Amino acid sequence: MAEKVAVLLGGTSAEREVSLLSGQAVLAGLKEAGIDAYGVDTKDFPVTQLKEQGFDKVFIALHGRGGEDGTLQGVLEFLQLPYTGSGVMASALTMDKLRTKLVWQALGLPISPYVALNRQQFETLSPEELVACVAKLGLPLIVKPSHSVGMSKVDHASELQKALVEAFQDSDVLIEKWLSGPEFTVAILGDEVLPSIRIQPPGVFYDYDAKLSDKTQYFCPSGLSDESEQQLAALALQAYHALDCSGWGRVDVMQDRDGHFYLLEVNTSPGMTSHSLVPMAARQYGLSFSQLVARILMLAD
Amino acid sequence: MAEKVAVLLGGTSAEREVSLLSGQAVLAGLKEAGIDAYGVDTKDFPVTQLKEQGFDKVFIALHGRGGEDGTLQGVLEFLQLPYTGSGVMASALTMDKLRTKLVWQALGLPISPYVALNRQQFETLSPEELVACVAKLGLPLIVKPSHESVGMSKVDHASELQKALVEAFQHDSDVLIEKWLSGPEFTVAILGDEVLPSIRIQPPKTQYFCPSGLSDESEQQLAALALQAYHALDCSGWGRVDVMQDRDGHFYLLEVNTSPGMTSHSLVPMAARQYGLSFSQLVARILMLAD
Ligand SMILES: Nc1ncnc2c1ncn2[C@@H]1O[C@H](COP(=O)(O)OP(=O)(O)O)[C@@H](O)[C@H]1O
Ligand code: NA
Ligand code: NA
Ligand code: NA
Repeated sequence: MAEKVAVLLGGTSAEREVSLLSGQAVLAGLKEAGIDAYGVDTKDFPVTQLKEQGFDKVFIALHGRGGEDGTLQGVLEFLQLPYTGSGVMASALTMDKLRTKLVWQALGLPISPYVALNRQQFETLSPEELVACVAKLGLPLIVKPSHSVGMSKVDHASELQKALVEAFQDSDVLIEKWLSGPEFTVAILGDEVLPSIRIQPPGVFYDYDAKLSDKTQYFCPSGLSDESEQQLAALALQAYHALDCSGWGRVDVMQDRDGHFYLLEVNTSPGMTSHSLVPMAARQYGLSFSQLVARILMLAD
Repeated sequence: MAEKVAVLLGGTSAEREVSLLSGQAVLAGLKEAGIDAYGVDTKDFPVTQLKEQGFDKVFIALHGRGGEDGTLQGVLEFLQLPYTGSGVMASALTMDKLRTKLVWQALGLPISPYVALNRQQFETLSPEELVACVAKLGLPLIVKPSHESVGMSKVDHASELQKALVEAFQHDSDVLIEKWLSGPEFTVAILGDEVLPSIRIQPPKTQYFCPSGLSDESEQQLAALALQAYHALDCSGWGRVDVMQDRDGHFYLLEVNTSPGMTSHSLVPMAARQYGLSFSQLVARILMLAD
């Protein structure tokens, strides 16, 4: 009657090497807690066989494509295996920055002003009236695809059309007001919000590249005043529930010059390396790594 | 030589019986179009083995849980088989009536006034204060679980609210209370980028009218609106958008279905037929949109 637990790790995404390390750390925390867990490198073993192999429960320590995007969660729902983190809808929805924003926006949650663009709209429109479309956003701006890659900063209009030809490779592209920073991240564990962490990237984007730079620095405590922390904590929780997330995740948020926070995204299978954000926040919150993973596992049912 | 096509059908959802008819029909339409197609009852055959059995492409003719909700789509994405209809996100999002609405409201698309209630608000709030939360919506009201008849009611008087709320909350932790609309209902089939002719649905024994009776201007408006609604949720391949009118003729989006009925007497076949297509052409077009 004790559960056999698959720790899914590695995979075939560009984040494979981080995921190897996450799943390795998860596996050893689970074993420390006395969980009957086993490493499963999904690159070499088909996720569709987990049930055949005797597993009762899955801890997902994969990242990126096929790990945090709904596809693996559908496999697990098909097999009727319980698993960690968010379900099919939320896992997928969180990869789509346009629909994430629209949900948050319809709930009145704060996001930076923006304009989205289809293809049959990119094509239609004159470069010149593309800048009228965005003028109301002021300057500077960020231009990015809706699903990093093709991401770009813009300082005045002449520069815009270039960034827009990059981007459409991707029927949806986003054009938003540039925010000053700093950037913060808020880990969530079940219903509990963990201490926020301020992120300084080695200069401009905290993109995929700055998640293999040994430069990026995290601060926890973040340095926010007590009141700013409570507002950020309540906001992150709202943003997470807004998208139907469960188990655990990480909400990323950006301050602007006005001092207010703006929601960027929710990550539904965060890094779990000893150097990673959720473990960092969890330690500051008073949990050991091992307790953290035992608790994530308990939040799967 | 030719690609082999699995028509997934039947399954174990409540809709199994309808799906067997959908699939029987899809299979005959695909063979008639020249496609090398095979019926596959997913009750007996695990979808996870479609590739090892030699299938190249999948026509999805399953309905309900496990067919149109993203889980099947996830398996197929993992196997990297091309398949008909919407991807994971869209298939799953369209089962969440709350978030579907939120996405449509943020784009300025028309939906009926409503309020959302979570289980915490319930439990915390008294019957009288619940009545007050929904007073602005008037009467009558439709009460339903946010997730996809099960647990749905019509509330005609404030004193019936609590009970409707009780039932709904036994199916979900998210519940919607919506303003009743006086109708009629329409359904708009989408095929790739083409909007097919709308159908009018007259509740009672239900009557289906195609053409719908709308004027050319109204039909054109509805076609544009349906196509916006469908793109708003990231649908592709094909689908059906359900719309309703108020007494003034304004249109309101209800939902999008990402694996419609394909029986000889289903709505999408009826609209295709009015558009000039045989059922065989319809299904071949749908498959061709899968790559
Ligand atoms: N509107 C914005 N203003 C300023 N910086 C932004 C904005 N949007 C994104 N960024 C920066 O770009 C980074 C990555 O973008 P994000 O939308 O969070 O998704 P992705 O995971 O695709 O990189 C953030 O970590 C942040 O540094
Ligand atoms: Na995700
Ligand atoms: Na669906
Ligand atoms: Na009017």
